[PDB]
Amino acid sequence: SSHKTFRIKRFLAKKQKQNRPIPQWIRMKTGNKIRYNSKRRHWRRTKLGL
Amino acid sequence: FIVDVKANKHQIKQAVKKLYDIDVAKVNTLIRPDGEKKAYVRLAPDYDALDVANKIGII
Amino acid sequence: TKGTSSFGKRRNKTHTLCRRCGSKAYHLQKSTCGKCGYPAKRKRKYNWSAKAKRRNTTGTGRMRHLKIVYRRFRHGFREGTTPKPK
Amino acid sequence: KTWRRWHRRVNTTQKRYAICSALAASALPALVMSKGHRIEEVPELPLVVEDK
Amino acid sequence: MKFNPFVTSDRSKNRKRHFNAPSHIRRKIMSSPLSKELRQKYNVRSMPIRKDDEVQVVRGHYKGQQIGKVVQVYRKKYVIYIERVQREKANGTTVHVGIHPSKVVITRLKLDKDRKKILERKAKSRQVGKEKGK
Amino acid sequence: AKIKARDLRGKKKEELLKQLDDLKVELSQLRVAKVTGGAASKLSKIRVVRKSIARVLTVINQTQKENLRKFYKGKKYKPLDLRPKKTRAMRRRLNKHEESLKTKKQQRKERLYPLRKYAVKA
Amino acid sequence: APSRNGMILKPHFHKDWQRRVATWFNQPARKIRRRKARQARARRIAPRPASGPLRPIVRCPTVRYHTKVRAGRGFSLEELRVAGIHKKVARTIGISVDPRRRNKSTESLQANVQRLKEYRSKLVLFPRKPSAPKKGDSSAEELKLATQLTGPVMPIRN
Amino acid sequence: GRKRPVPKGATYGKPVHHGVNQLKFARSLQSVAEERAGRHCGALRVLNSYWVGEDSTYKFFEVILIDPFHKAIRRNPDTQWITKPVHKHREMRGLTSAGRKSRGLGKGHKFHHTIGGSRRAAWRRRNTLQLHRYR
RNA sequence: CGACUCUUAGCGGUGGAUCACUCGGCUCGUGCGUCGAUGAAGAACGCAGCUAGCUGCGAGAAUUAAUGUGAAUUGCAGGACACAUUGAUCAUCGACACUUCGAACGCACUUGCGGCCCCGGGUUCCUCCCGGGGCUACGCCUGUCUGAGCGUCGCU
RNA sequence: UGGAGCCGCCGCAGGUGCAGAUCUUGGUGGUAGUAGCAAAUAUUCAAACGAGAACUUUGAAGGCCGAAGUGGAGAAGGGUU
RNA sequence: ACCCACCCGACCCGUCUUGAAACACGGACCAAGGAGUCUAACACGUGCGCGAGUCGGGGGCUCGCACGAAAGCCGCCGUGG
RNA sequence: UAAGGCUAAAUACCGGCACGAGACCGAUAGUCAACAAGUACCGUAAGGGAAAGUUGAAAAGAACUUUGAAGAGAGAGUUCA
RNA sequence: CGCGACCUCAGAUCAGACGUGGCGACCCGCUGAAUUUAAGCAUAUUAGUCAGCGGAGGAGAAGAAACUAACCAGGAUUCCCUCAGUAACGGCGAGUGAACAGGGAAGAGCCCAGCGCCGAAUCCCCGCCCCGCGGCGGGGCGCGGGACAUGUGGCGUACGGAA
Ligand SMILES: [Mg+2]
Ligand SMILES: [Mg+2]
Ligand SMILES: [Mg+2]
Ligand SMILES: [Mg+2]
Ligand SMILES: [Mg+2]
Ligand SMILES: [Mg+2]
Ligand SMILES: [Mg+2]
Ligand SMILES: [Mg+2]
Ligand SMILES: [Mg+2]
Ligand SMILES: [Mg+2]
Ligand SMILES: [Mg+2]
Ligand SMILES: [Mg+2]
Ligand SMILES: [Mg+2]
Ligand SMILES: [Mg+2]
Ligand SMILES: [Mg+2]
Ligand SMILES: [Mg+2]
Ligand SMILES: [Mg+2]
Ligand SMILES: [Mg+2]
Ligand SMILES: [Mg+2]
Ligand SMILES: [Mg+2]
Ligand SMILES: [Mg+2]
Ligand SMILES: [Mg+2]
Ligand SMILES: [Mg+2]
Ligand SMILES: [Mg+2]
Ligand SMILES: [Mg+2]
Ligand SMILES: [Mg+2]
Ligand SMILES: [Mg+2]
Ligand SMILES: [Mg+2]
Ligand SMILES: [Mg+2]
Ligand SMILES: [Mg+2]
Ligand SMILES: [Mg+2]
Ligand SMILES: [Mg+2]
Ligand SMILES: [Mg+2]
Ligand SMILES: [Mg+2]
Ligand SMILES: [Mg+2]
Ligand SMILES: [Mg+2]
Ligand SMILES: [Mg+2]
Ligand SMILES: [Mg+2]
Ligand SMILES: [Mg+2]
Ligand SMILES: [Mg+2]
Ligand SMILES: [Zn+2]
Repeated sequence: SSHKTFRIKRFLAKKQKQNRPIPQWIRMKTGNKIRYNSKRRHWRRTKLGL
Repeated sequence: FIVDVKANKHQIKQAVKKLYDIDVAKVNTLIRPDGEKKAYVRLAPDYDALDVANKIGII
Repeated sequence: TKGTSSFGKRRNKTHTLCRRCGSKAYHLQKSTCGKCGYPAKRKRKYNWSAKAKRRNTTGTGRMRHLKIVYRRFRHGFREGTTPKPK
Repeated sequence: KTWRRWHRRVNTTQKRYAICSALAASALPALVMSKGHRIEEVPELPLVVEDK
Repeated sequence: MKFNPFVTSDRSKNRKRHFNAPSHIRRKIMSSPLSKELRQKYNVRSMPIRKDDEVQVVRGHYKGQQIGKVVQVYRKKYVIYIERVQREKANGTTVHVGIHPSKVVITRLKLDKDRKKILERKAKSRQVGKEKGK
Repeated sequence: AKIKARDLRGKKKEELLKQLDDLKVELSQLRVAKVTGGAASKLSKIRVVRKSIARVLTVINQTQKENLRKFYKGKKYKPLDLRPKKTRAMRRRLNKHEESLKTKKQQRKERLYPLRKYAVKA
Repeated sequence: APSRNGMILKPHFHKDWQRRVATWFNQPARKIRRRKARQARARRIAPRPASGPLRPIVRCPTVRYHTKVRAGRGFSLEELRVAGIHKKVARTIGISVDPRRRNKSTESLQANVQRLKEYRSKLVLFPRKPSAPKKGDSSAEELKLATQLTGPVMPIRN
Repeated sequence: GRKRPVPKGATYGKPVHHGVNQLKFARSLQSVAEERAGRHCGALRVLNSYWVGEDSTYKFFEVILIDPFHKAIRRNPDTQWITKPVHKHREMRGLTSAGRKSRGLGKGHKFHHTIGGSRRAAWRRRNTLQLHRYR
């Protein structure tokens, strides 16, 4: 909005940190079932806890 | 710098002075959209920033 | 007009993040939740939504105090002692 | 359901009658052999032994 | 049979117990027999295998009478790597092939103090049981 | 290189602080070095220094709190920290002496009419 | 709808009864638990009868039962008074005492005095300390039995 | 008495339940009195109450309360039963002399409902299909 | 023969049935039967050398101490350590620690405004200013201090 | 073909045999390379990059929005665009 | 039993209906799923045991239950039905 | 013998901690959930709520040569496959 | 126009304590439907059942007769078997529906007020010493405070009790 509270800004920050894709060294771990992050949120489609 | 989010400019100023034996003109904080309070810290004109920068490691 | 054009003017919000339960259900005008009833001293739970009841029972969260109490009890609520040292 | 009638209760004489019937045919080599038991070389069929 | 009414004899329970076993418990699981030679000497059937014992592989492809030194113990993978027990990958690089500890025999132990005290404890219990049986 | 709990126990209070400070300094430089690449060899230390820092701080708090409960062991009113936390309810049980207070009437009863060990058929 | 002959019968399954069905899969586990707990209680009350205390003989009420006789709840005060056992003590030697029992007929009274008399004969009161004062029996009748009495103590047989 | 809290009349339902005016609470006023004294002084543990008068509009009562954690109560053995945590909120559970009376329990033919612990418990006993193993 | 269409079979696709597995459920039983103002449950936000999620933890943050264990952890790095030494790694967990909301407590929910005591810079108690620390919810009981009343008396 | 368990007989037990329920869940056709990719006048030439250009970029031309704008800035909302 | 030919026969199933190939509804195709269960009470029939009796519950005595939460036994054997 | 009070035990236990078992289910079943599930996702909100198990004994997961901008191939190799 | 008793009331960031929310399978107190059945429906039934509110404990509640009975009498409470689908209720329709006895599981009984006697013989908090201190207790010593005669403590409570 460009007029944020601090509460909201911090919320957004964490959401922004969560988006990154898996580190590829994770795929090489021993008992690995994970191939892709599957919790990736694109701003244009799917619109936050808000 | 990156600074702890709870800090006042007063605290930062006092920290910067304490750690690096330095002295500050002014501190000028903001908050990164990421979460880490950044701090621009103007040193007083008796001091050169590149000289301290070399002391602390960065360049 | 009742539909698509009127979805146009959903410019402003009813609820926000409640600060007890965390849900986006704190109604700003009422200044209550409607999930935990925030200002209300006691938590809101109802016996009709057994599914809702289960979604934030105890187990659910960290149980950061309660999980070490269970351990403490097990071995006997001993306090202020150590094992025999080396 | 759990309260399906699982257990089944039998008259006591009848239970005894069965147990007498089984004993009586633990004699009878035919009935023992037919029940599969290789009892070919055993010396006597109601096989009783010392009590050491 | 097992009569103790607090043990389990339940496939799912035993396997879960096994695969989700914690390091120190895996140490015990990953044990391996002594050579008849040592079996005579120490009065011990078998020992928890360790980083640099000398060892024969008894079964498999690498089954052989050579005595390779242990290389590492991958307790996560329930396996030990052994000196010349290895295979050339596509691009020439050698790769230490895993052998399960139980399909191996310890010819030479790596004796530290603690390993010494372990062997003293196992031998003593064995001889107590022989005295009780006699 | 290794900072153990072992040795720190005996050390003087001012000496423990200097050590913490000197680790806090060493942590700073590694954090600086993590930004500027540094080297894997440096970026190990950062974990080590952190835990040694904790090892120091821990020893200090254990020493401060041991001394503190020496100081109150005897006094009736003592800080809530130093009072024994068991479980809310368990800190409202009857006192251990208070729940075996017999009424004089009940005591007299136990004196006059004690349950006797007896058997039958002889 | 009823079809040609049968009891015009009323079952009571109109409430939500399946919400209150009470299964009995316990019962074996229960039966054991009682039994352990029973054997423990014996062992605690070491030479004392496992039974409990001695209890009076008593006739049932009503024309129906009338002829039969059970164990009652406890011996009346008159019965203790006549036997000559102090009521407060009688509890301490394993004699049940109720005090709410009247005593109408003298045939039921003298029988119940006789009971207590007989009890007091065949009772082995141990002394408080191993050093032996009055009342407490001889070490002969003590060594020869610190034995429990299995079953109800001096059982009533109609 | 107790008028039925429903808007206007509008106890929508079968005209058995249409009543709103002439109907009467289960507990007594004296119990309500205790319950309120109990509510207010949470630490305090309601022992018992008595009557001190009545206007048309009000009744008056006098609820005896006790600190369970005052040493003089704690150390006196004859009272120290109230300091036990089963006796928290007697009045709320229907356990003072007053609130006992509504429960409808006494020995003898004039009761039977409440021939287990309480009214609810007897119903419970009487409406259990005991379903035995062998039947 | 030609193309196309139909039928059958071979082989290949599409698709994921079947079968075989099962660190999950469902049911019955046993023992115990323990949360919280000494701050619960729950929520939030944090914390990894490279880590997003799940988990684990709390600015001592994938954990500190202690005790038991006795060489690993391991996706890769890097390292430590002398694994003839309180000693890697797990387990236990009694010592220590435990950010912010939350019954939730200085008053407010902006994360805004405060009061009162002490400490360091600031002064040289000059109050300011900055930083740190400790108090500052409501209700209620036992006492304590200060009181109020043409409430009931006494002496003056 | 497949690659790890499975069956006959005598008894017992059952969540035991499908074509349909505008049945449920999943999959696949014909329809079909069909309908369709038509609101608001407009594109053209050369070059560059490049494996590759109707669509990118640069230059040149021709056009439109025509300051109640297809321009220049905010509010709310989004939340890194 | 695969394909083709020819002669004769031959309307599409399910269903409700007096009457369905119907211009009556459901049904593009395939896979898997999918509906007379269990408890209680009664009655009659049948099988077994005992028989003017019969009965087993409930309880108890025998075990840490590996198989047992079985099996066995009870002046409780009959309070009682 | 009411209008005052306390009291263990046999009794209950689809929540909790910790175990044991099964003539149960075997991935459209069994819990919504065998998996980063009360997750993703939807809804202003109360609330709603999925799908999704399996290379192999071992990663030995295809070095190298060659065609192509590449995805894709052709040979070669690993594997008992 | 004072000073002093008490009574009733305030205020303290006064000293020291407690209560607040959670969980909710089981438990205690209230509150309380309507689908439904009756082949319609209104009483009845569904049901003192779901939802609603309150408060607990490891269990809760109950409990030591203002009881049963009508016998040659039993003798607190809870639980099971039975009583019994019985007595009874009921548009006497649908439907509903206990208790005593009897046999078991268990078994345990007690205390006040009052009435009276006893120099309040009682209690709480201070402060000093010795022990003990991670369930704040013992013993001693203080003209150290207060509660209390508008009644604390010992004896005693119907099974009788006192002298
Ligand atoms: Mg959008
Ligand atoms: Mg007394
Ligand atoms: Mg008995
Ligand atoms: Mg009605
Ligand atoms: Mg009355
Ligand atoms: Mg074909
Ligand atoms: Mg599938
Ligand atoms: Mg296989
Ligand atoms: Mg089945
Ligand atoms: Mg089909
Ligand atoms: Mg076209
Ligand atoms: Mg712009
Ligand atoms: Mg019809
Ligand atoms: Mg017709
Ligand atoms: Mg037809
Ligand atoms: Mg026609
Ligand atoms: Mg039709
Ligand atoms: Mg159709
Ligand atoms: Mg099928
Ligand atoms: Mg018949
Ligand atoms: Mg009571
Ligand atoms: Mg699946
Ligand atoms: Mg599947
Ligand atoms: Mg499923
Ligand atoms: Mg499958
Ligand atoms: Mg598959
Ligand atoms: Mg499959
Ligand atoms: Mg194959
Ligand atoms: Mg509460
Ligand atoms: Mg009707
Ligand atoms: Mg009808
Ligand atoms: Mg109607
Ligand atoms: Mg009713
Ligand atoms: Mg309810
Ligand atoms: Mg109770
Ligand atoms: Mg009474
Ligand atoms: Mg009775
Ligand atoms: Mg009958
Ligand atoms: Mg009724
Ligand atoms: Mg008196
Ligand atoms: Zn909320």
